[PDB]
Amino acid sequence: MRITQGTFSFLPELTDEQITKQLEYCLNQGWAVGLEYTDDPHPRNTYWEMFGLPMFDLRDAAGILMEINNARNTFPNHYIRVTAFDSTHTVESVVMSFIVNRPADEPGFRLVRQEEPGRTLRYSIESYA
Amino acid sequence: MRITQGTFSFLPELTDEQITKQLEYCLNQGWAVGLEYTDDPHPRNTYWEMFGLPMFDLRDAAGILMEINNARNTFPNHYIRVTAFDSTHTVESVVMSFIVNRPADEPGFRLVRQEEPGRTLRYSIESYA
Amino acid sequence: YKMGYWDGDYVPKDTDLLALFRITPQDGVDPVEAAAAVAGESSTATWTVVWTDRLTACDMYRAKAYRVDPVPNNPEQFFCYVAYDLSLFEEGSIANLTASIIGNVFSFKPIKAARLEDMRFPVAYVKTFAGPSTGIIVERERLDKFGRPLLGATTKPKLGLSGRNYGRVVYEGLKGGLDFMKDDENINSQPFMHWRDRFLFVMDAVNKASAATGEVKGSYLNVTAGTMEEMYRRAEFAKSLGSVIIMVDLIVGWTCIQSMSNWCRQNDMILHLHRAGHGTYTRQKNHGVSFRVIAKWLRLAGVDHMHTGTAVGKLEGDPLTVQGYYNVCRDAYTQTDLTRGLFFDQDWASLRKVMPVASGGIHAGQMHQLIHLFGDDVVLQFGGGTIGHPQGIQAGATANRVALEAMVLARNEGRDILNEGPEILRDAARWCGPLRAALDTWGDI
Amino acid sequence: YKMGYWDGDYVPKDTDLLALFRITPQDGVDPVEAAAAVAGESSTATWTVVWTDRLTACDMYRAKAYRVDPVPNNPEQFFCYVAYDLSLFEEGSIANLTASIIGNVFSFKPIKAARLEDMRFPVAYVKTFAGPSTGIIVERERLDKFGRPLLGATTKPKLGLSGRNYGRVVYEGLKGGLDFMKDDENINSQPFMHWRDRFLFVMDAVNKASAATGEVKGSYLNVTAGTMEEMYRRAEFAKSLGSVIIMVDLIVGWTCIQSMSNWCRQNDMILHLHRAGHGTYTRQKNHGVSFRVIAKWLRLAGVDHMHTGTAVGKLEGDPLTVQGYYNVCRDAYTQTDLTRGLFFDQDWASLRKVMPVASGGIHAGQMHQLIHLFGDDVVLQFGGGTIGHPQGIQAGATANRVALEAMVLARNEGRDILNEGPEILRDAARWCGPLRAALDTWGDI
Amino acid sequence: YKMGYWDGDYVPKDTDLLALFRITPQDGVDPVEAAAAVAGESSTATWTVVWTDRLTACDMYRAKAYRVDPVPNNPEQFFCYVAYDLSLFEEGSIANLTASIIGNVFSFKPIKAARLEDMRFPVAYVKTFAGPSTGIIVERERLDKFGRPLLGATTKPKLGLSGRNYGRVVYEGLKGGLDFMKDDENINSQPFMHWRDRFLFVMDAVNKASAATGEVKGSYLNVTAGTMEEMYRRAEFAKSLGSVIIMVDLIVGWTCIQSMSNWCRQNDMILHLHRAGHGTYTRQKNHGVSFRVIAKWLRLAGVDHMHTGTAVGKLEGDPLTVQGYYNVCRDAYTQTDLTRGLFFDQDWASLRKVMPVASGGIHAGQMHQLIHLFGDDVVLQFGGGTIGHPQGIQAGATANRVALEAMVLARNEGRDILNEGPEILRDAARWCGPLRAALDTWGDI
Amino acid sequence: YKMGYWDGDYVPKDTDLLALFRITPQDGVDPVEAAAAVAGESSTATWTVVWTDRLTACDMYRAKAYRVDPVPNNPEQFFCYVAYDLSLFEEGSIANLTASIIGNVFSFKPIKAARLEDMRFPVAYVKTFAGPSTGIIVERERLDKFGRPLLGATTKPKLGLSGRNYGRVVYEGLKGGLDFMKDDENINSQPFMHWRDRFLFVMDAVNKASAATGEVKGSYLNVTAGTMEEMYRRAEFAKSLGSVIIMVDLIVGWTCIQSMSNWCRQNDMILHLHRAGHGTYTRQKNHGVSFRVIAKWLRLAGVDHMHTGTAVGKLEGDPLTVQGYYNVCRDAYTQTDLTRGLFFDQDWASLRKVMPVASGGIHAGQMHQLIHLFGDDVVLQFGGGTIGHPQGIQAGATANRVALEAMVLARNEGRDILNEGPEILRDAARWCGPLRAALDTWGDI
Repeated sequence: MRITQGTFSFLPELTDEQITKQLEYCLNQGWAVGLEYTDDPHPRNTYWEMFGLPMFDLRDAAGILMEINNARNTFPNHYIRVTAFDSTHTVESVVMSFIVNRPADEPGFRLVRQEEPGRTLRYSIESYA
Repeated sequence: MRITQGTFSFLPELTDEQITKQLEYCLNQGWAVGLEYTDDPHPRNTYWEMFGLPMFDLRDAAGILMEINNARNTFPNHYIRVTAFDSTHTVESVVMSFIVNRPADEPGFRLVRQEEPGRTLRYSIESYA
Repeated sequence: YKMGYWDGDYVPKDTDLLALFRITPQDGVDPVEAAAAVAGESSTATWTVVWTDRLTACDMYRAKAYRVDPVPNNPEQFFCYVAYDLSLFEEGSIANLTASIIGNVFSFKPIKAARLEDMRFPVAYVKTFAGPSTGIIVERERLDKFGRPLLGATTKPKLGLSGRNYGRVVYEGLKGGLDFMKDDENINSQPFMHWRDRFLFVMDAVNKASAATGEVKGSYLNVTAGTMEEMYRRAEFAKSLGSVIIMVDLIVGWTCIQSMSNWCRQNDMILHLHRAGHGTYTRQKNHGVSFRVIAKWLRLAGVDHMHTGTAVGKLEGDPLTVQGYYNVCRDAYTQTDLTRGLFFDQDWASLRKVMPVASGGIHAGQMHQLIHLFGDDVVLQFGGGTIGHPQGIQAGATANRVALEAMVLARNEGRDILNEGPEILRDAARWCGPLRAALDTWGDI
Repeated sequence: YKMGYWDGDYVPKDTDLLALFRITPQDGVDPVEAAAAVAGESSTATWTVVWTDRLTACDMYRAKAYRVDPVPNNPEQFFCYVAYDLSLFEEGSIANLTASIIGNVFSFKPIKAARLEDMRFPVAYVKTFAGPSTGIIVERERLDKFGRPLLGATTKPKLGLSGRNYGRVVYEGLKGGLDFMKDDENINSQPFMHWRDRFLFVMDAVNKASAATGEVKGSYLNVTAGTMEEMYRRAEFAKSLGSVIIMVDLIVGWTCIQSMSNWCRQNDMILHLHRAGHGTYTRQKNHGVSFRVIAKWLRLAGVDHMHTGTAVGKLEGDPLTVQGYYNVCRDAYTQTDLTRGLFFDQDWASLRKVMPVASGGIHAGQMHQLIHLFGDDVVLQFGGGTIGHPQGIQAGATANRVALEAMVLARNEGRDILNEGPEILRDAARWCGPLRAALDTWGDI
Repeated sequence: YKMGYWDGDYVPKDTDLLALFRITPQDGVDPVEAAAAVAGESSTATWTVVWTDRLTACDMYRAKAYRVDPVPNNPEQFFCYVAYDLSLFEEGSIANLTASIIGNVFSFKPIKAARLEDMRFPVAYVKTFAGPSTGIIVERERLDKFGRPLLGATTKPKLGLSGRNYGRVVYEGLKGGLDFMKDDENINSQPFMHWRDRFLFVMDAVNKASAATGEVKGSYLNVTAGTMEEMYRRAEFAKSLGSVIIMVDLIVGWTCIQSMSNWCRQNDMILHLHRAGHGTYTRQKNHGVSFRVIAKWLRLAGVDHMHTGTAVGKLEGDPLTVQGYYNVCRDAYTQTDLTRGLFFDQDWASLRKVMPVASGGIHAGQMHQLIHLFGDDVVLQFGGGTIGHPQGIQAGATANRVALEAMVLARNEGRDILNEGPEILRDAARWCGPLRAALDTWGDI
Repeated sequence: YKMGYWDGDYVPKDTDLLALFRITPQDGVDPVEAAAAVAGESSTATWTVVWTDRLTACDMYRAKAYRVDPVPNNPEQFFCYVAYDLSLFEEGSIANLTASIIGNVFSFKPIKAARLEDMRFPVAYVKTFAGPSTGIIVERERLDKFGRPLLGATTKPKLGLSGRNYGRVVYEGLKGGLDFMKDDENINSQPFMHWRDRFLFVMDAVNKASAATGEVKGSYLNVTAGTMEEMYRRAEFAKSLGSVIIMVDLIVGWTCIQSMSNWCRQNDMILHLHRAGHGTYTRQKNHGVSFRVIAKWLRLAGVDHMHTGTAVGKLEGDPLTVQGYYNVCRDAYTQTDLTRGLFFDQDWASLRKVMPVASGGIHAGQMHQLIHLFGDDVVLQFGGGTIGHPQGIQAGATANRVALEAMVLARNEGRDILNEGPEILRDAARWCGPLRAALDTWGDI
């Protein structure tokens, strides 16, 4: 039970020191960094809620890290993530999770099985919230 | 209200003495025995959670029985079952339930009835948990 | 005839079809010539000589009769073995198979009676058929039911009930422990209850049952109809409603069954075959075709469930002979067994196994016998014993279910199923009210 | 059983199905109870009592056994008449018909042997079937062949020839006077000659023959296959090539035949039925189903040609009994005739008549007998007698044709076909070289 | 030949196809004439002169051979560059491309050996192909997996398991961190486990895995079959079950792949290509076709995943050369690089990028090497290393996953992936039991 | 590897697949282990041990390597025989066949080079393929051309002509005696002449030719395209115009060919296969796949014409080896012949025979050699020799035709085709102006 919906999510929670290092990596590559959050971590629930506009030309990883902690405070019981956009084709290059909801209520989302004709099933993965 | 998802499930709960007898039967036939558990006893929820690897060449039914009780302790509020695999075509030969969730909350799973065109219904059987 | 249709020392090739007849020639006719005549009345032969076949040459394209043995305890009757070359049969066509083999040998007067006892299919030939559309192993995995025969009953009310009430009969039975419910013996879609309505209600019942027991349930929705168009029409509706199984009547024909089998595979359906009408030729041991052969054909055709026999438990047939039938259905490689009527070794080239269905006047009381004679892979079809149970169908179901459950547990422990059977059943009945009542009504026999 | 399945003084309604069995009960079993058991083992019955049928009420939805008579010259065997209510059968479905009637009566042990001798179909029921897809009258009008039996042979070479050579055999036969040519007994499409190629060549032959004789010609292109999809595929190709007739093997099944019949009607095709394999149940007069019944069913199904029998001319069956079969095919209203095995009066409610096909060891020499026994509406299928003719197939054809032509003319003049037959044939043979040679080879028998 | 197939100072047009061969002429044959012969044995040429081409004029419709250079460290072998005019090729047809270029040059005796090393496709030509049906960028967005190579394993049990057990193998792997699971190397639908059943179970596993991890999961359902009809039939079923990815075997053919690619685009599917069998011609560096070319064609065809190579990590090929292959797959504009075997600059005119797949004897231990050699856009296909993990498949998965996760984090921090690799892995293994065990078993090599 | 993939005294079963490789292991690698590694790199194997296969058990589902013999006159190279169980292959699927057998053995580094020399297909397996869609016998019967090799040329103009002029080239050739005309080597439908227009004109030519010669004529309309949809689209148009033959390029893929073969059978078309591109792997006798194997596969696939080789007449291959290829195409039962490279006895279970096509630098002068080496069943494809004839194509056609006609007559008379060849040709040329000119230009070589 743990949402593995992100790079580094198979490792222990990143420390602000590690996060800053990553933030630097992105900024060094010239990537716009954004913060997002949601209570519904559905596999492929693209379009999480934006926590402020992407820190485009913010030449200070520390500045971003600030907003991160700020977000964790405003939304403790929420999943929060950093996303890096490449301003050349506009695509995501890195995405890792920071704050995760209280012991991820039930990462074993309820798997709905609608019985279709034959032995086929029409599934519906849904968070318990 | 009682999940009849297993051989012998129409009889009273097996005693460790009875279980050992069955375990012997399997081992005598040279079948790999495995233990599984889940909280979602959906009719045809294949792929229950494995409680340790299958006791392949464990020439002692007692050893398996041990792991069983061990499992019941770790997962009391769960359904647990013994499965026997025939290492010749790899198929299940026997499967009986041991520990059942607290008075099976509601074996009368909620039957969902999606109203399809005509008088046809698209059902969805779902446990209350 | 005879001139070139008999070869005493002909060694059958591994790529040959072998048919073993029970020829009963007329008083004054040579059995050998008869055997040769058999070979002639089902191939490139005729009563007189023809010049057009000069080009043909035939030879290989001729059925060569070889073995001709006397019948034990019955003269005037003889076992004739004929060999047919592989190239004489159309691939994956039972209709052509039957056609070529049978020919007009059964109507040839010089033979008073003739019966087809067994056949051998070369692996090369067996491989031209897809075999069962599901098979035992796969079926069990769709059902999550392992190490125990399956339970089934029949919606007895038949013509005189409406869909609502009919579906109820199904719900009660399945919930009570039955794994399957069968549409009454002869109800396809008569002027009273339309098949669609019945399907809707039955499927509602099956679903309602699944949600009350927590296991996969089903009902052999009879799809048998007058034309392939109707049959497919009903198969498709059955499929749409989500039925795991379907039912077809043998009378429909070899070609229809093959089409239905193909359909089921491509639609993930279990094909239950109801052998209604077979008795017309599978009854008299002197003329006709032995059911074991019919069983082989049906397996090649692709049937998933096949009524094989009760064997001693009820008026049907001899235990061993019935086991021969059961073997034809479940063997990976059928070994010759003259006691069980198996005359040839049949390699099934990995074709999926067929689920036998034991039907007839049976009840919980015989459990121990059945379990011993058939084992786990068999569908125990209880009729009157379940439906006619004093405390309703659901009760009858629970009775048979428990009787089965216990008998298996006991059997697994090693207990002598046979001798201890009655006791084991009594022990179960002791705490199982419905079983008690079941035994009190339909006890020993 | 018996409790409510037998009514001694029950008068059958004009809207009832009547089945007449030849029950041979076990030594020590009451024939009456047996009759009642028959009624029970093919409907809303069982060995024990069931409560669910309380709602059902059944009564009308029960087969009521009435007549039970002793069999002449053979005790221990009895004629049992059962009545089934019209509402018990699905409309236009032979598969359901057979299912309901036969049930499991033939496998019920208390009966040593059982045979279905005849049946009665109420006009109300007969009307649910379309009947033959063409019929005698219509067929003759498509053929421009009136007042004479039709001529047919078989492409004897079989497996051992190529399409080119096979088609030739057809061309020779048809041109020589044959009205039809039949694909060899068991060649569907084996690994040597593909059905398509054969169809192309055969149709080329048929056409070539038509242009050389100036009359409509045809060849029963066998369309029999393993699945309905192949069968329709071959039917469609046959149709595309312009064939007036098609052929199907009985073994295919009642449901396949019904579909093929429907197809033929909607595609203007004549459906020739080859009764291969029937002997398995239509041979022994004590168990099985009498061909006359099979013939009735086939007519309801919609077959256009039906192999009925040679009758005395060759080893097949009894003349009168064969005439019973012929009657089932050509009667507008079949009248009861115990000598010809006809137990019930059958009104065919205007269903088109079926063309009988006389097949077996026959030849020109028997002409006079055949013409006398069958008349004009019959297809005389000559095999070896035509193909094996000393001067080739075309010669054999001309022989049989002339033998027929003359025999008809003579018969029309009033001459005693029977007695004068040999002379009439000699008179014809005198100027007909091929006939002369035909008689010299296959003379009297 | 030669007379008009060689032009020493011919300047290739931007609208020309360029093929670079490695001609090894026979001892005594002029390399120049050989080059010219190449141009002739794949176009409007012949060994002798023809008058009909007078009308043709050809000229532009001729392959003009230009460059002919000596091969470094190996005489008797020469690099021949040929130019083909754009109008000689059919639009969007790899089959025609291959046909025209290869011609019969590889079977022309005067050449002992010949190998196609590289090609150049004009933007005008590249634009006639749709390219990949998904591409890296789009794929990642469907997966929500960014900035890290993808994880994949193989359902190793293969023939000897049932659908239930097979699907389990898939569930364990995916849940343990694998992003993808592959159908075993050669199982399409053999006589034991039917593809449908397997698809049902596998998809059940994939779904079950997604709900336990909270991320998009998938399994390369092998859709490879004998005919396009089966292939599409399996593709459609895969689609119906909701699979995000499909798998096809190279052996199927260029034309089949193009059809499948088109299908995937219009059905939103990722097309995984398994390069089984390529070695027959992509192994010997003196005869055949270099995989980089095969890779270019495959990209034009529209494949989404392509097995490119392990590169040093295992017995497959040279690191740089493998990077050449990887470049062909991921470059927006491939720049000439003689060290990586890239002889021409290839503008991919905005065609979506293909995901390389690193397969072979690899394991967590090599992580640092792989990450360094390939980077983020690659699917790390671990076989035995994952499945054969001491604590089961799920454990092996977690091992590789962690090994990957950590290695990326570290690499991002700037740490020398190469040198520090072992340490980084040890640091991770320290808290990751499964990784520890993974390294203990499959350590350094 | 090796642990269970090698069995020195394993006797292959008649229901086993046999693959004979020419393994060239690395200097320092045991040939035995190599053979075992081959068996492992194409089945249920891996480099390390896996626990999941414990359930699998495999054994039978493993390729067992048995024979390992030294190669005559060449050490470091060894013949390895591997046996694969029948149940490992999908029915009627060459794609799966190739996949399973080849696996990744050709890319396994421990082997420097590896080549597939021959294979054995059990009758049981051969029977799962339909084989050729027409075959020699049937083809000749559609053509009315017997006892003589067939004549064919190529529309040489290629890209540089319009449909009108192109069709003319076809008319001239066919009228002059050619039995067939081939679309130029690489013209599918390039930006200049649309395939439809070409088909219209070519078919006009073919028809015009038929009416001028009085015999069946045809042109291998190339139907090769980028996707199956186009291919079928062109096949259908070709069919609609009434073409007796079609042409497909090998490069299309095994699966496309199988679909096309199936199509042709069901549409009565002859499928001509152009082996373009095979040289990439069928050239080097040390790595790749021998054409004889490719030929076996193609026969199983259902091809009707197959380019086999000129054999000595031109630069292609060794006479005997070429005869091996020819045997694979025309044998009813291929007998082992080490001189012709035939390592296994192959029973073709009645699959129709394939027509070989001799192509290359040939001309009338070699007639006697060809007739002697190949016989009647072969299509003599003359290119430049016909088109480049001094007096036009029609003349070239007549030349080759006469050269053929005479050579056959002479050969039939018994005359030594070889030695007397030149004379016989001179005798014919004497009265045949065009032949005279043909010999003067392309004489002895």
